[PDB]
Amino acid sequence: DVAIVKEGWLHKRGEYIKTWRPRYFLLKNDGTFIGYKERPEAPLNNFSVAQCQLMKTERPRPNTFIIRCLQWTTVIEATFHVETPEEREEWTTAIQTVADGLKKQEEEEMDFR
Repeated sequence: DVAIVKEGWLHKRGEYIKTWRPRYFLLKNDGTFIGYKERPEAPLNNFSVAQCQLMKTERPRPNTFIIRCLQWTTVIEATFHVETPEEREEWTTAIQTVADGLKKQEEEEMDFR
């Protein structure tokens, strides 16, 4: 029963270039977070938000949020900008709710085996 939770345009900072480009992202309730060059082609970005930490910053762009994940030895970061703080709150709340549901599932599978 995997379904889209939230979708929309985000300004994503490149991990390589560090410039900002618009990407159309869809978040699903299983943690899938997929980003396209055009509103729906293979996606340009594809990663799970399970076990992510969300951070907010105002520099260099206001209304920035960062999704940070620790996987083996690597830190994955994804940096996004939206035009208003309200939109940032909408995205970070949606991502956090999905991540929290996945964490509950993880606890039910891993605790007291």
